[PDB]
Parts: sequence; C-alpha cells; structure tokens
Amino acid sequence: DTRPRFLEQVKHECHFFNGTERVRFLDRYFYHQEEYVRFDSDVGEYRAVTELGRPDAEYWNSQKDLLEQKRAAVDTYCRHNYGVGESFTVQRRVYPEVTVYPAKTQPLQHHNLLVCSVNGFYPGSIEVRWFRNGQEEKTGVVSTGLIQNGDWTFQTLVMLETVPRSGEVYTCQVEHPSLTSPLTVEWR
Amino acid sequence: EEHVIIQAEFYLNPDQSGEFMFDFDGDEIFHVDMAKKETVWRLEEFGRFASFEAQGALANIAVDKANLEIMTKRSNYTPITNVPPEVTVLTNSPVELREPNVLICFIDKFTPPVVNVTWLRNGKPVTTGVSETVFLPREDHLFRKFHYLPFLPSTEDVYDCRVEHWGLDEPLLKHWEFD
Amino acid sequence: RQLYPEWTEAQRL
Repeated sequence: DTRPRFLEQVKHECHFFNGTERVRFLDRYFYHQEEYVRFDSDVGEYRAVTELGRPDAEYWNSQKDLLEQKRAAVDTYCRHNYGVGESFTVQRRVYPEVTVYPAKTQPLQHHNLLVCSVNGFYPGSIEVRWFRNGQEEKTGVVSTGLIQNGDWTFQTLVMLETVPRSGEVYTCQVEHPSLTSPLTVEWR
Repeated sequence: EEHVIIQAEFYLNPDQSGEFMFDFDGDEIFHVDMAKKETVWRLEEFGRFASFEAQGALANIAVDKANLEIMTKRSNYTPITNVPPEVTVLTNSPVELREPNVLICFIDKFTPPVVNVTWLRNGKPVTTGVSETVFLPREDHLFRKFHYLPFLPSTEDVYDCRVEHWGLDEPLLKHWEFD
Repeated sequence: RQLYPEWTEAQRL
C-alpha cells in the first residue's frame, strides 16, 4: 500500500510559568508537519504561519464571536485544566530506585565500567553523582541522560569508568524532588 | 517552575486514522479510543480524580477530517513525505534472572502515524502480556510510540523488536539478549 | 472536576 497519505494535526497548547500565574495559549494547525496558521494568546488574533494559511486567518478573525472564545482560553481552557489536573501531574512525585552493578560488557580495556541505574522516578528533574572513598568523581563518568519509559516514570544510567583496586568503596548519590535526603548506594 | 499541557489531534487519509489525546510535559494523560468512543487514561489513577467526555473529541476529529479535505486540495494534492523511525530497545529496570521485568521498544522521530510493531523471542513471535501506547506528539510534529513486553530474564533468550514503516525500504530489527 | 477540550475551528473551502 503505497498510496499517498495526507496528515492533519492540531495542537492546543497551554504554557505555564510560575504555576498557574503567567500563562500562554497556542492554537496551532498543521498540514503534515508544517504549521500554517495559529492563534497566539500573546497576539490576540490568528496569524498565518505559511502562505497556505492566509485564507484561514482572515476567515477566523472576521468572526469576533469566535475571537472571544480563544481570547478567554488561557482562563477558560488552560488555567481551568491546570487546576483540575495539577493534583496528579504537577504534584506527582515518584521515588527513584538506585541499583549499582558491574557492566555486562566492558568496552574500554582493563578498566571496570560501573553502572548506576536510577529507575521509575518522576518528575524528570534528578541529579546523580559518583563518589570514591570520599570526594566526587567528575571526570570519567558519562550518562544516558533522561530516558522516558512512556508510563510517567524515567530512568537514567550514569556510568563510571573505574580503575579497580580492592580496598575502595564506591558510592552513587541521587538527589530528587521526591526525596527527603540523598539516596546512596555503595559498591565494593 | 514551568509546565506544558497539549491537546493534540490528527487525521490521516486515506486510512481515516484519527487520534485525540492530552500530553502533559511529554507524558500522555489520556487519549480517546475512537472505536468504542470512551476515554482511556494512561494511568488508572488519573481516572478517579478527573474526567473527560469522549463525545467532545469525536467532534473535533470530525472537523480535523473536514479541514484535511480542504488543505489536501489547497496544497495542490501534495502527499506527505515518509520519515523512517529510529528504533531503540531497552529494559524498564536493571535485569536480573527469573525476576519479572519489562522490555520496552521505543520508536521515535517518524511520520506518518502508521507503524506495525512485533515482538519476537528466539525466532517465533510472542503476543502475551504485550501492550502499547498511541502515537505521542513530538515538538517537531513527528511521532513517538512505546511497546511493552513482560518477561522472565533468561541466559538463552534473545528478544526481537520488529518494526515496519513506509519510510523504511525494509522491516527493521532490534536485538536484545542478556549476554 | 473534568478536563475541557478546546474546540478545533473549521476552515472554509
């Protein structure tokens, strides 16, 4: 089935700053991926993105009975939904799970790659740092960044390229909004 | 501290695929199941805390379909440009023997929103326990999607995420095994 | 409470 396909997208966006305080609403319309016209809350009336949207902006601005709804969206749509859902989105807090283990690999020669896996946490804001017998290991540690599991939890692996010498202890420390105090996992 | 809620919707022809959903900071809150015409919250919890009348979504989709008729004609019948997806396979959490886990197949940066994903375990396909999401919007207006698979980690099992999409001239495969 | 969908305006042909 190789018949042409034609895609239509619409995105009703609500941008929040300092909470439900300073808000901005966007009414965006797309043909494939090119947005062609949109209502910018900060602008007041639909503006044409590309020339393919010239007719749509002129047509909608005419109806001031319409322009009144979109101009009230920040309060009627955005701020309203933010309140309904902040209980379980904005305030959502999920404990991270920290596991430290030796890489089931070792691409680096005779150096042992130590992995610190932080799993199932929310929100996305988190901070993972490695420690050796006291002191931080800034160099020789790269991560996967933030990974989304798609089910409202994240994971991130912060690997550490270590040079093995028995008599040392390794500590992975995590600080997250859901934590009362840093989580720490040691590896001997 | 800064957040974003997006009500994204799309319509596809000649497939007549329609989608309506809410996205808060990159995660899905719910989408409306077009065939049954009932709302589906990503997490059961969301359900008893907030509600959405499906019927209001079919309304908008019906319009997106109407506007599509218009735009197609306007763009002088310009079809979309297939964009193949980059497939990455990974696990929900650190993997440990006989300890229930989840294999995730993340399909990214693609469009149009029509893909066919399959899970293979040592050759033959597996379909028990699997689950998936609808297409998630990306800021660049392409799409994402997740497919899950529960399993008991073994030493001899090699799992395969198989993805098909018009942008790929041939089906893709993404291997994953313990080691 | 419940989430309110924002309407998708129809274009003219």
